[PDB]
Amino acid sequence: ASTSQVRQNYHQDSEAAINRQINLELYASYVYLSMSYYFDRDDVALKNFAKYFLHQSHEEREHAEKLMKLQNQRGGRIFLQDIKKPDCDDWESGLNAMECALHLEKNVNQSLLELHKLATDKNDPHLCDFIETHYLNEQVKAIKELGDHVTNLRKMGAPESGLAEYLFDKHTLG
Amino acid sequence: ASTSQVRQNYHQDSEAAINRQINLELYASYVYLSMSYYFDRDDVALKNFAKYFLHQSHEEREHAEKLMKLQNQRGGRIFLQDIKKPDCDDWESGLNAMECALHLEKNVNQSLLELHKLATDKNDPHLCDFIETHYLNEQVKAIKELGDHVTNLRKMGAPESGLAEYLFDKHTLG
Amino acid sequence: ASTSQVRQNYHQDSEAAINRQINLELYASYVYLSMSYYFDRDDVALKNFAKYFLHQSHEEREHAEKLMKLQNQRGGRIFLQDIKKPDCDDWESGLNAMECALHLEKNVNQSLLELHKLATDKNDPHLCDFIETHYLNEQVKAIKELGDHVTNLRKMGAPESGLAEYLFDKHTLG
Amino acid sequence: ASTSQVRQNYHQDSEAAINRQINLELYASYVYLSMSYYFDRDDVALKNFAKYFLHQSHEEREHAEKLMKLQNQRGGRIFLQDIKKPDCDDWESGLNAMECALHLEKNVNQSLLELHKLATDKNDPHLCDFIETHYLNEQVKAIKELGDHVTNLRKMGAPESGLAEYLFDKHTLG
Amino acid sequence: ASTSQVRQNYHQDSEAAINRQINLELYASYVYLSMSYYFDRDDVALKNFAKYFLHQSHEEREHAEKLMKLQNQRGGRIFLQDIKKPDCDDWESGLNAMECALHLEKNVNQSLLELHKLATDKNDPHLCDFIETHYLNEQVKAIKELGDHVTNLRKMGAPESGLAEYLFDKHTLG
Amino acid sequence: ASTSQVRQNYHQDSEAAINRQINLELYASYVYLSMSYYFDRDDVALKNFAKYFLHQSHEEREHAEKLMKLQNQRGGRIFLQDIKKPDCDDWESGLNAMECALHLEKNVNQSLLELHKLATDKNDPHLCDFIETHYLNEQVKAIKELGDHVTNLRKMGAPESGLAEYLFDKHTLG
Ligand SMILES: [Cl-]
Ligand SMILES: [Cl-]
Ligand SMILES: [Cl-]
Ligand SMILES: [Cl-]
Ligand SMILES: [Cl-]
Ligand SMILES: [Cl-]
Ligand SMILES: [Cl-]
Ligand SMILES: [Cl-]
Ligand SMILES: [Cl-]
Ligand SMILES: [Cl-]
Ligand SMILES: [Cl-]
Ligand SMILES: [Cl-]
Ligand SMILES: [Cl-]
Ligand SMILES: [Cl-]
Ligand SMILES: [Cl-]
Ligand SMILES: [Cl-]
Ligand SMILES: [Cl-]
Ligand SMILES: [Cl-]
Ligand SMILES: [Cl-]
Ligand SMILES: [Cl-]
Ligand SMILES: [Cl-]
Ligand SMILES: [Cl-]
Ligand SMILES: [Cl-]
Ligand SMILES: [Cl-]
Ligand SMILES: [Cl-]
Ligand SMILES: [Cl-]
Ligand SMILES: [Cl-]
Ligand SMILES: [Cl-]
Ligand SMILES: [Cl-]
Ligand SMILES: [Cl-]
Ligand SMILES: [Cl-]
Ligand SMILES: [Cl-]
Ligand SMILES: [Cl-]
Ligand SMILES: [Cl-]
Ligand SMILES: [Cl-]
Ligand SMILES: [Cl-]
Ligand SMILES: [Cl-]
Ligand SMILES: [Cl-]
Ligand SMILES: [Cl-]
Ligand SMILES: [Cl-]
Ligand SMILES: [Cl-]
Ligand SMILES: [Cl-]
Ligand SMILES: [Cl-]
Ligand SMILES: [Cl-]
Ligand SMILES: [Cl-]
Ligand SMILES: [Cl-]
Ligand SMILES: [Cl-]
Ligand SMILES: [Cl-]
Ligand SMILES: [Cl-]
Ligand SMILES: [Cl-]
Ligand SMILES: [Fe+3]
Ligand SMILES: [Fe+3]
Ligand SMILES: [Fe+3]
Ligand SMILES: [Fe+3]
Ligand SMILES: [Fe+3]
Ligand SMILES: [Fe+3]
Ligand SMILES: [Mg+2]
Ligand SMILES: [Mg+2]
Ligand SMILES: [Mg+2]
Ligand SMILES: [Mg+2]
Ligand SMILES: [Mg+2]
Ligand SMILES: [Mg+2]
Ligand SMILES: [Mg+2]
Ligand SMILES: [Mg+2]
Ligand SMILES: [Mg+2]
Ligand SMILES: [Mg+2]
Ligand SMILES: [Mg+2]
Ligand SMILES: [Mg+2]
Ligand SMILES: [Mg+2]
Ligand SMILES: [Mg+2]
Ligand SMILES: [Mg+2]
Ligand SMILES: [Mg+2]
Ligand SMILES: [Mg+2]
Ligand SMILES: [Mg+2]
Ligand SMILES: [Mg+2]
Ligand SMILES: [Mg+2]
Ligand SMILES: [Mg+2]
Ligand SMILES: [Mg+2]
Ligand SMILES: [Mg+2]
Ligand SMILES: [Mg+2]
Ligand SMILES: [Mg+2]
Ligand SMILES: [Mg+2]
Ligand SMILES: [Mg+2]
Ligand SMILES: [Mg+2]
Ligand SMILES: [Mg+2]
Ligand SMILES: [Mg+2]
Ligand SMILES: [Mg+2]
Ligand SMILES: [Mg+2]
Ligand SMILES: [Mg+2]
Ligand SMILES: [Mg+2]
Ligand SMILES: [Mg+2]
Ligand SMILES: [Mg+2]
Ligand SMILES: [Mg+2]
Ligand SMILES: [Mg+2]
Ligand SMILES: [Mg+2]
Ligand SMILES: [Mg+2]
Ligand SMILES: [Mg+2]
Ligand SMILES: [Mg+2]
Ligand SMILES: [Mg+2]
Ligand SMILES: [Mg+2]
Ligand SMILES: [Mg+2]
Ligand SMILES: [Mg+2]
Ligand SMILES: [Mg+2]
Ligand SMILES: [Mg+2]
Ligand SMILES: [Mg+2]
Ligand SMILES: [Mg+2]
Ligand SMILES: [Mg+2]
Ligand SMILES: [Mg+2]
Repeated sequence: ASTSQVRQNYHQDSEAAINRQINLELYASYVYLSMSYYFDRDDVALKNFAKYFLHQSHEEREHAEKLMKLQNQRGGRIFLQDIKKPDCDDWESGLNAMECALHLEKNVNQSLLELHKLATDKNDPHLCDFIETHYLNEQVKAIKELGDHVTNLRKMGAPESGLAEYLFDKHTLG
Repeated sequence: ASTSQVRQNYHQDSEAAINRQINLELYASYVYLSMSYYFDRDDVALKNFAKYFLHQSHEEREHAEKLMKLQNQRGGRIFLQDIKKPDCDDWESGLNAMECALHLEKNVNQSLLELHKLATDKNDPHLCDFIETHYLNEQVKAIKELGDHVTNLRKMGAPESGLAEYLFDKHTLG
Repeated sequence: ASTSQVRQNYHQDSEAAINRQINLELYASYVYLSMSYYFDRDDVALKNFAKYFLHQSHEEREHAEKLMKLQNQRGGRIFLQDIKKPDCDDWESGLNAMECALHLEKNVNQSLLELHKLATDKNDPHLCDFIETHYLNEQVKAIKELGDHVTNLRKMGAPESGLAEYLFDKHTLG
Repeated sequence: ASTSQVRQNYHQDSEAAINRQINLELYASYVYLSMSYYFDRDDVALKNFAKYFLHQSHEEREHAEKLMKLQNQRGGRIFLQDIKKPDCDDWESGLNAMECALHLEKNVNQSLLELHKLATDKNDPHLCDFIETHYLNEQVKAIKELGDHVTNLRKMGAPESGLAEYLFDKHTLG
Repeated sequence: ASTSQVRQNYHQDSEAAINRQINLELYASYVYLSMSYYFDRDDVALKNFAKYFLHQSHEEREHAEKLMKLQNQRGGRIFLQDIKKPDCDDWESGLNAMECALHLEKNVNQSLLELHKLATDKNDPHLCDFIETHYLNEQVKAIKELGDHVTNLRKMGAPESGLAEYLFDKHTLG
Repeated sequence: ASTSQVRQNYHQDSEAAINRQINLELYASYVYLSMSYYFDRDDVALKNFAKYFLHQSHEEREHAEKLMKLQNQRGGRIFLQDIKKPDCDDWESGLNAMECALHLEKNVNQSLLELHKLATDKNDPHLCDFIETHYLNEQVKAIKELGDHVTNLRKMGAPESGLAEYLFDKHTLG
């Protein structure tokens, strides 16, 4: 029950919001793992889509680990929950997967912006700086990259053009 | 519905048993992630326990990825489920965590032995060879290592001796 | 007539089944040699299809040589038969050749699975291990690769699109 | 039916004679493969005889591939036939195998000389030059080498002397 | 009395069969040590026979050590017995020693095949894989090598020809 | 029956005493092999004790081989006997194993001193020099090292202190 010897200026609500964000990052890791192996199917067979999303999956696990480290640095206590299976429809196509990833990374961003508003409301400048330094620009860059990919696939003629997704796989993802 | 162009000698029951094993490997990854950050707490502070279990966590993710690759190689279809939160009590001590890891790795082994018995019953020698080559000896070595660690911690006087867990952290895990 | 000084636990039926497999591997070598030089024709002119199938042809010769080595290791006697000319229709297109190779590599796999069932029935664990180690996963990987190639050529618009086969030749086979 | 865009000065009879030579080179490859694994038997056990004939086997496959390349260069169409199993008696001894190889390489030479006489009769100087450059001196050197080997084995006391074949294996073939 | 914390799917009969195999491997080590120093006698004086059998002796000790490691990995308990002195007649000649080694390595193989049949009967796929991976192909290669050596010594004129054994010592064993 | 051409000043009693010493060195090798794998058990788990005694085991085999070489150098005839299984009680602890090794190495020394007294009585200065050069100081150093190890384990609180044996394993044996 009694207080961590390190804890200072770290609100219980911030502690709980960090636990929720840990779960969301692990969920995002799981979504990208599912998307990766869709592209490894013999009836999809886009190997650079598969490698792109597997790298994105490993990056989300790193994002979760850094928040776990933060929770202990500040003297909070990690509380884990089930990692839900990916909730998105049939992956369908390279374009549809990229659109689902864009939606995922905007939802993660909205969670981080809510977390920053809480840390601001609780006058926790260390936590605000942590979120800004390690998360907010990463999300802005991830969202911009996924928007660019969606735009190129649309302009090339995906998802009806299997030639489009094949050539995008080689020239952008390769 | 209709059959993968690659599928040959791969029973629906084997396909489903591989999906169950994927989930178990992801669960084991999650248990070791939880155990790792327990040792990173300021009131536990055993950094080489933390690094040992984080490495074990990354190895279980690799184990899951290789089964996902196998499912697609054989023309089965990956089906994911929720990854349950770790089910073990309060982690308590270095000795208790090592005993929980031993129990986890014996349960994983029992699942793999059931999977091998199914593959044998369905006359699937490729799947039997896959399990033998990539999983069964890894489990035997993991179980032996964890037994050795439990034995040393017990002999040194854990968990009552905090000096025991400290010196094990430096000399065996360091 | 009298028995090889090395022979032990090696059934006459296994000896004969190995001779049949030697012939099948040499036949597969011959099919891929024919397919390779089809793509070297001035009215087909896909040089990386030609190199891919010539490499596959040399690999099948290696597969045959290793079974010849096994026959002598176990004290059986090699018996050769005619290598039949390739039995497949006009090669027609890059897609049709890839579909014929997929069919060839699944027929070779079925022969190896029958050979493994015989070795299992005759309690020959050395022969079972030989087939598992050197043949079964090679076939699974070959079949998965050819399925992936067929899928990409179909999605790109082959065989009606000569642009599809040209670009596949450069980006996947090159 | 209609004519290759590359074809010039290439008679239908030359085209057919090249297809026959392709088959003969593949047959020679097969004879030397059989001879090689005879020397790998546990009751023959002459490892450098085995390696010598396996190298000769790979060289005949190269000889066949170069004629396949020539057929396409000139705008003819490859037509394959069954590769007959080796027609020679029991291999018996190192000396007998070397005498069978000498007979094989003289029969191949006679085929090439007939092919050159046809190319001369059809005023095809490119084909005459191809045969001279890549085949005729290779055959003369192969025949001379095999004659030398037969002579040494005879002088040493083969095939009655197993010591002769053993020492030839180490000093000439090693 | 009570059970090893590591033991899983490891039958008491398999445990005892592994102890018997340990003894057999140490016995084989001892036979080859005796054979080695026979060839080091001043009235035999074949130094490369001596080095060949001493290497074979050290390899059998490694074979025994790996089974001791396996027994502990699986949570069985090593039980040692006397290592009997070599049971073979006067070593007599290089040919006779090679024939005794062939007989030794076929008896070791038969023991391993019985051990594999037991592990199969007890549904122990880890133990089956261990025997296949580390022992069965090693025995097949050892038996084939010794058959080849016996064949060459016989063909050269051993054991009546001391020149045969001398030249085999230099060219095959050197 | 008749005399080795090399034999000079080598008494039949010395020849027999060397055969007895060969057996004792092989016995010592076997004792240390048993002790090594005791420390590899999952319920003992002292890896540097295991490596120390395995090295000691390989050194005793070298000691036996050098005496076998000596027997042939002097024109005696090696006569082997069964290698008895280790005769020591349950190994129990690191301290008890070290005390058993001290007792083993003093018994080996006493045998060598008896062998030297015989060689002195038979006026065999070559054999006296061989024993002095290759055995007597090795035994003195081995006995002193084992006494030092026993002393440290006793002073640290073994065998009741499992922490003592653990820390000795890392700092002296590591
Ligand atoms: Cl606070
Ligand atoms: Cl608070
Ligand atoms: Cl939960
Ligand atoms: Cl829900
Ligand atoms: Cl603030
Ligand atoms: Cl950034
Ligand atoms: Cl930026
Ligand atoms: Cl950007
Ligand atoms: Cl199927
Ligand atoms: Cl099914
Ligand atoms: Cl679910
Ligand atoms: Cl539940
Ligand atoms: Cl099976
Ligand atoms: Cl392994
Ligand atoms: Cl291992
Ligand atoms: Cl281990
Ligand atoms: Cl048999
Ligand atoms: Cl039979
Ligand atoms: Cl035939
Ligand atoms: Cl037919
Ligand atoms: Cl079997
Ligand atoms: Cl493989
Ligand atoms: Cl693989
Ligand atoms: Cl693959
Ligand atoms: Cl023309
Ligand atoms: Cl014409
Ligand atoms: Cl035909
Ligand atoms: Cl015919
Ligand atoms: Cl002309
Ligand atoms: Cl030339
Ligand atoms: Cl020349
Ligand atoms: Cl010449
Ligand atoms: Cl058990
Ligand atoms: Cl039992
Ligand atoms: Cl006994
Ligand atoms: Cl007895
Ligand atoms: Cl089994
Ligand atoms: Cl092997
Ligand atoms: Cl092999
Ligand atoms: Cl071999
Ligand atoms: Cl010579
Ligand atoms: Cl004397
Ligand atoms: Cl005397
Ligand atoms: Cl005895
Ligand atoms: Cl007794
Ligand atoms: Cl003296
Ligand atoms: Cl010394
Ligand atoms: Cl000294
Ligand atoms: Cl000293
Ligand atoms: Cl210390
Ligand atoms: Fe993230
Ligand atoms: Fe795992
Ligand atoms: Fe093949
Ligand atoms: Fe040729
Ligand atoms: Fe062995
Ligand atoms: Fe010694
Ligand atoms: Mg959430
Ligand atoms: Mg990302
Ligand atoms: Mg709290
Ligand atoms: Mg749900
Ligand atoms: Mg979506
Ligand atoms: Mg800032
Ligand atoms: Mg920044
Ligand atoms: Mg960062
Ligand atoms: Mg930045
Ligand atoms: Mg489950
Ligand atoms: Mg592990
Ligand atoms: Mg299905
Ligand atoms: Mg729950
Ligand atoms: Mg637990
Ligand atoms: Mg098996
Ligand atoms: Mg295997
Ligand atoms: Mg293995
Ligand atoms: Mg592995
Ligand atoms: Mg292994
Ligand atoms: Mg057939
Ligand atoms: Mg292939
Ligand atoms: Mg037969
Ligand atoms: Mg026909
Ligand atoms: Mg076809
Ligand atoms: Mg394998
Ligand atoms: Mg291979
Ligand atoms: Mg493999
Ligand atoms: Mg012909
Ligand atoms: Mg040649
Ligand atoms: Mg025509
Ligand atoms: Mg015929
Ligand atoms: Mg002939
Ligand atoms: Mg020239
Ligand atoms: Mg040339
Ligand atoms: Mg020339
Ligand atoms: Mg026995
Ligand atoms: Mg050996
Ligand atoms: Mg017991
Ligand atoms: Mg006896
Ligand atoms: Mg014998
Ligand atoms: Mg192997
Ligand atoms: Mg090995
Ligand atoms: Mg092997
Ligand atoms: Mg004695
Ligand atoms: Mg020593
Ligand atoms: Mg005597
Ligand atoms: Mg006794
Ligand atoms: Mg004792
Ligand atoms: Mg003196
Ligand atoms: Mg000295
Ligand atoms: Mg020395
Ligand atoms: Mg000295």
